[PDB]
Amino acid sequence: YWKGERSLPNFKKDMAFPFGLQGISRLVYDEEKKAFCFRLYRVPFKTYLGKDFTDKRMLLERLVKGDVKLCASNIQLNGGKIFWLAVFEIEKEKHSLKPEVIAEASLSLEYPIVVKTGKNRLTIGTKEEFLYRRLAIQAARRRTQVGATYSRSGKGKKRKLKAVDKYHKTESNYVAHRIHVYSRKLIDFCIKHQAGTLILMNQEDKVGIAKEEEFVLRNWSYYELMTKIKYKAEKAGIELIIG
Amino acid sequence: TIGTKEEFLYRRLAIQAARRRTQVGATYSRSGKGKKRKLKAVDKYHKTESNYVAHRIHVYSRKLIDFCIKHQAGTLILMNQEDKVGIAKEEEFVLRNWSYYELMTKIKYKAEKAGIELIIG
Amino acid sequence: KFHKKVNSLEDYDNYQDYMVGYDPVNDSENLDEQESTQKSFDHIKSILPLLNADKRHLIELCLKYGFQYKAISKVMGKGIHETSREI
RNA sequence: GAGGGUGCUUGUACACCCAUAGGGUGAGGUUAAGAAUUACACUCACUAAGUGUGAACAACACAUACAACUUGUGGGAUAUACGCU
Repeated sequence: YWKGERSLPNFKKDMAFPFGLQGISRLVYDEEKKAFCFRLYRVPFKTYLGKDFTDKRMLLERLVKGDVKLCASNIQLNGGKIFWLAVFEIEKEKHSLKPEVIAEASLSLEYPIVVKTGKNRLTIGTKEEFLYRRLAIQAARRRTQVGATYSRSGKGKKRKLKAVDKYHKTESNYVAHRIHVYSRKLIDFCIKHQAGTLILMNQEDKVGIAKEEEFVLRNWSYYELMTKIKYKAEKAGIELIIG
Repeated sequence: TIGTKEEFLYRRLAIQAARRRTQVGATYSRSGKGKKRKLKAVDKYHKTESNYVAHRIHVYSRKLIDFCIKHQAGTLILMNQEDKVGIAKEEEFVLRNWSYYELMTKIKYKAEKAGIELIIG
Repeated sequence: KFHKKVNSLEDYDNYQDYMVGYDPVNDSENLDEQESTQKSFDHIKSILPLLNADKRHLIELCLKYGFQYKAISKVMGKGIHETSREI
């Protein structure tokens, strides 16, 4: 404020006005009319959650039971439909390995490593993402070779082709780091969603759609990909067996 | 007829798609050195498509004014512009891919400069 | 029965003079319609690169195997429902 | 090969080069591990680019075609990619 780096934040006619916990009373759940009911400022209040299949119902259920603490929340009157912006302070439960959930790891065609667990899914990268640096490196290697073949010779073949060899060499380090970060994100999901068992499909088939497209990351052994998820697996603890 | 759908809308959307491409590809780029270096490639597309749109709008407005002056058209009328503004307002593609306020303001100032009186209806 | 339900063109005298005829205008119109369809498909192909990469590959696969939601879903990772929704 | 540097600004293309620049790194905070070490879409920052003269990473001179060239400041709004549930 004093240095003048930021102006005075003002308010508008549509700012959600705040309110604390003392305003809300009787924070319980109602099943007969299907609405978590309460009483704000001498006025009873029932929520029209609509077709809410998201985590809002679960969050409300923990909130009324006292499992989740509530902070100073806000009320908005956006477009007639009254809305409640509730801020919840939730204790971070200690996530530990629970070997009873199955994690489904698959290779794909434009959506590299695909991981499915329960109602959750995550993709590790994307096809053009993995191919951008590869295409750049290959094209640059082509033009470097063309320039070197047309450059001044007689100063040594090593001085002529060290960059030519290094440009092909760095592709290997690129793909190695790529497999590294991919397995890192796979293990990150495995730890994050408390998954205990992870299994990687062969998912190879024959003819059909496959046998014409070569699969991003190819088979489950490209650049020791399998190994780089095995050695990493028990590095974190999750159980990656076989599929 | 000034302007083509390919040279105005398609190139604008191609720049937008390239920006989304770089945005997607920046997630797994060099990491651990901060957000700024990750979004470095995004930073290239700072005012790319805005500049392209401004240049094409300038060219189109200049050709319109040149045609009007060369035929001594002392009054230029925009046909059904109010209704097109109305439909554009209750849409998404038309507002965010068809700069009509910029075209209208360029036409207004480049016709008030040349004496042509501009009408909207 | 089918072969006995078929007459002989010789039963009509000088049938080669006034029957079994065609107009080249129809052929030219058919080829023009084919060219119109080809131009529309070329327009669509030119629009394709402007789309997101995943949605472009979905269409490209759907144009070389053909709206095979099942085999595409196993290829992709998304389910039948998700893959159909993305298509 | 994208993308770029110099050729007043913008667009297209153009000569000359740089370009794994969606990369090569440096420091600070934080985290994890017995350690090596890893990590951060945490923060900040550096590094490539016409020819000649010129000791020079000094400076100066020279360097393609067409079209356009009223912007700047702010507010409201929408969407994209990422992170959490």
